[PDB]
Amino acid sequence: SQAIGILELTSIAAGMELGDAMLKSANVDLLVSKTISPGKFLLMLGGDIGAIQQAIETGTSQAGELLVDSLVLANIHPSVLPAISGLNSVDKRQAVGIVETWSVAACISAADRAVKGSNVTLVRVHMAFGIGGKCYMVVAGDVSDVALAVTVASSSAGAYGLLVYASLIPRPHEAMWRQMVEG
Amino acid sequence: SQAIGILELTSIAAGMELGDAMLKSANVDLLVSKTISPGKFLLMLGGDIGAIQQAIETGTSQAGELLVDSLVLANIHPSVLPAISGLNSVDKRQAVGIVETWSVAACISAADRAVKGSNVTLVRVHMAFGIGGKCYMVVAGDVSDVALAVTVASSSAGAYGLLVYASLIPRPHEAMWRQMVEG
Amino acid sequence: SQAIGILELTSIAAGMELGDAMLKSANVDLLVSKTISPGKFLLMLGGDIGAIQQAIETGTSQAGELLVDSLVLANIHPSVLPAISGLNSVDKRQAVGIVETWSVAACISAADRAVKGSNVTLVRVHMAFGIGGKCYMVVAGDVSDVALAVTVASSSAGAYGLLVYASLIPRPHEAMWRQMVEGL
Amino acid sequence: SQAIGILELTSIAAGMELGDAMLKSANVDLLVSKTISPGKFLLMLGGDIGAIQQAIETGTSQAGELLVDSLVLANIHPSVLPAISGLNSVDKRQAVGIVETWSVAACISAADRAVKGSNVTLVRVHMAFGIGGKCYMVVAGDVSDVALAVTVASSSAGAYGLLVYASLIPRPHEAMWRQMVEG
Amino acid sequence: SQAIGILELTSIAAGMELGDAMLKSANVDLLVSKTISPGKFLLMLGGDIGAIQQAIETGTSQAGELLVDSLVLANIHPSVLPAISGLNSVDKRQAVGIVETWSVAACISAADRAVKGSNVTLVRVHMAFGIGGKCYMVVAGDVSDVALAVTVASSSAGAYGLLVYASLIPRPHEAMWRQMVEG
Amino acid sequence: SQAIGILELTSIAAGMELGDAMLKSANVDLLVSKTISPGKFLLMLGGDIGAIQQAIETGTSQAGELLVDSLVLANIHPSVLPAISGLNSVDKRQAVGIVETWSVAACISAADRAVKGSNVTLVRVHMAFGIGGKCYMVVAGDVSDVALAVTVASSSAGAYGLLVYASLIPRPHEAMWRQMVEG
Ligand SMILES: [Cl-]
Repeated sequence: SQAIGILELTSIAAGMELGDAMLKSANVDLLVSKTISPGKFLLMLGGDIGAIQQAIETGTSQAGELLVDSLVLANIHPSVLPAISGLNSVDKRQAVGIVETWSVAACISAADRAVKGSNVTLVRVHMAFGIGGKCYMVVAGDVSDVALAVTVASSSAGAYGLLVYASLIPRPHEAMWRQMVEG
Repeated sequence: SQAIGILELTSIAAGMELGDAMLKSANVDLLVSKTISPGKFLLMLGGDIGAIQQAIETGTSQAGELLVDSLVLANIHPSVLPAISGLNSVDKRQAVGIVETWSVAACISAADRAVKGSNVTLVRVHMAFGIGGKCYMVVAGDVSDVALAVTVASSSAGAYGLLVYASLIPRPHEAMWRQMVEG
Repeated sequence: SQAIGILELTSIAAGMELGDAMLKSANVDLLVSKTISPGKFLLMLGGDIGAIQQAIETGTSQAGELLVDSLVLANIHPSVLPAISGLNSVDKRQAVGIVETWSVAACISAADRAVKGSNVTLVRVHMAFGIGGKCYMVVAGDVSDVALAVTVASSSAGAYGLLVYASLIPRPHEAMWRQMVEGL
Repeated sequence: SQAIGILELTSIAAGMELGDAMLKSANVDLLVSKTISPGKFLLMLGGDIGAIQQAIETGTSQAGELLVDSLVLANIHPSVLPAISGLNSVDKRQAVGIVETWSVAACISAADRAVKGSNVTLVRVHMAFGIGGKCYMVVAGDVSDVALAVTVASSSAGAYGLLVYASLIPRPHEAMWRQMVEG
Repeated sequence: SQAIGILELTSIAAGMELGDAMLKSANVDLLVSKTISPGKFLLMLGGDIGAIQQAIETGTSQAGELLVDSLVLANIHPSVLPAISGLNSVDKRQAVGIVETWSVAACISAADRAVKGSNVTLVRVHMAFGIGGKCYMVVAGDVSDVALAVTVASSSAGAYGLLVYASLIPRPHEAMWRQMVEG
Repeated sequence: SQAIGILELTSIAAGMELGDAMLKSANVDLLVSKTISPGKFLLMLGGDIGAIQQAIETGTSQAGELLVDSLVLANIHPSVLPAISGLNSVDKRQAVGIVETWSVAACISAADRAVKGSNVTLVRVHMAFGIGGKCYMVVAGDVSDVALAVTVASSSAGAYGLLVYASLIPRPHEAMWRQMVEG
């Protein structure tokens, strides 16, 4: 189905050039394009597996020694992609679930499992710092659906030893709602 | 309300003497009285907080250097006590939740949180070995109640860094049901 | 022919969930499903190679970092499966052979070679502790068949440096027979 | 009088073979025949001193480097033998004495002095782990006889620096009686 | 009821001055007042808890940095006090029990438990050296009472890992009786 | 019965002089008399236990500091002696068993157990190098007798932790038969 491509470089100039070349190489969407401390550059792409494998191969080969890391995550639910690049909005104040992991890969995989295994809205996937640091996914919906999504996502991250913590908030206080659902 | 008292000793002779002396107090139930590999003795008591505080106080004193550890868990839901000493029967084949922790204390606290915070049956609390080793609680009910119980118990254990793993089995196979719900 | 699947996990909760999933994934029989000290969980399956490979693949992928070890032992004699889950009953009191190894894998392979290479009854395959610990297989039959089974099993285990000891008891005493053939 | 023979081996296969050979060598009774962690095997025999010395000599010589340890305990009271292999029944619910030691040898010697030095029933001798590990003996009778047995057994074990603890329970509770007198 | 007060000082001159002040502060009896190697001074008092707590408080405050240690042992059977300062006379030649411990506190507590838990005469409590060294208590009476006293005292000391040895001598020889019962 | 004596010398001259006294003793058979690298001399003797113990005493006193090692193996089956000095003939192809050990002592003891415990022909006992190095015994007969001999010899060597490997060849290839049965 859909796939995520991650490419991390030692150079910002190379990161911008390679990001540009990957977008032209296939039908891929740019999800993340940013500098990470201490001067590394991160790119995240979303699209069909074939296009993602092609874009990541183009990027990795042209990167040479500037390549920090590259990764392809296959069979990702389509709603995961706008949750990485931004938000999937929620109307009313409903139950919120937060699953915090180490690494964006564990976070994406757990979020994928949550959307496939429940009827929640995956609101956002957030990287606090880089690809190896603290990440969290936010889900919203009916309290029962959220509890199911939180359980399924926790099992996914826990199997890899990458679960930090998970919480369920049946009806967040108005002062917390915007921070949880928007950031 | 109800309380759990835990007394662990390196002496089987002291364990049996102290277990007997604890039962001299009215309204205390000896939930567990067992030998722990390689030659430790474990006593778990249930009853009113006052009786348990008294029983454990005396037990800790009189054990002296043979005392491995002692603990009092106050405000425990009454259904947790038969789940420690045996089983609360499941009279319908429904969804099962298992939460595994390090230490019996984290397991009892998470089991207590699950019964207070959802509409599940707490089937059993199992200590694989001693009070510091692997423990797990088993819950049963509708998938949505079980998802809520597993989430609430996981948050309780995770706050102490003592969560191992948690699983939800919506429709357990014939061959696994007996082992999960009875042991 | 028949195959043995072994899955060892760091988590009891994962072990029970994965045991359930493996049973639903294919036509496999649960031979062993138990906690091993200091809190590991062990699953052993029996069935056709295809079903075993499928169940073990399902289990290993879903296990992630909870996986301690996994193994598929192909072309196993059918009588080895009930000897792992329990006992194969002994027809009449005769000679007994015991082959002790390090690891259940060396023990299963040795037991399989013994049954294929002689006319003995494979009574049981016993794990004293976990999958990497002391294991032993018990065979029964005529002295000559048992000698042949013990020799063949010892060579199998010895080739891997995993043989502890092997013994042949031609006429077991009343008091030892029950322990050797049942376990007690 | 009667004697106890102990043989500990590094191999289960050798243990079963040597156990069998010792039973054929003389008129000895098999008291214990079991695996001990981490894969050692333990044999305990009872009978006449001559038969025991013969069986243990046969076993030790054939054991070679598989021998962990061997021991012969001479002049043992006959009631000690069924207390090692199982239980001696208690004719009435009465006072109980428990003497816990390091090593089965110190425990057998203390049990033997207790039976010879007082009018108690030696209920059982329990070896929690192996031969060098924690062991305990259980005696039953009237308070005075039990006090005498516990004192005599404690002095025996204490002289060798092998006494863990000793207790006297004049009136054991129903819930403890079964565990003390049966296990 | 009755209580024992222990005050240990680094100075003999301060010991004698504080001993004098404690005797004037309350209705207390001087049980022990002696130099201990390598030049420490020991004071032991007997009396009512209130008077003992008052005398020990007076002593501890005035001792300053000269204080080695101080202790108050409450609920002491009255017969323990003359057994510390001297001897309780023995009516006739019967059985003798000796319980040897590390520390005078373990010895006093074991002696107190023995008199309360049996019909023996507590003959004497002896400190071979100082408050932390080898101590022993001597009891006398019928064999059965002595066995009970020795078991109860041994359990008290053994629970704290302070039991050296305990012995029962049913019919002491003429030549040993005087040494055991008088010193 | 029969026995083997093993004498190892630092000197070839001393070894040959001692071999001469053994050749002159009518009750002692000089089985092997040869140099071992790096210039040690080896004598192997056969005879009854009395004759051997004496030959070893004669050798140990006459050699003094030139003796590297000496060993007496008692209760050796007579067929082992020609298997040490040469071969026990076997012509027609039969099943073959090989038991390999560390040390000639473990090999002789294993070979002796094989001949006593089965109807095989012990063909030869071979030392690849010296007395502490790799050795092997070769047996021939019916497959069932060979299986029994190999099992019994393996248990003998294994008990001493000196078993390398054992093999059974039911139907040897003629090109391998000559090497196994003759060397
Ligand atoms: Cl609101």
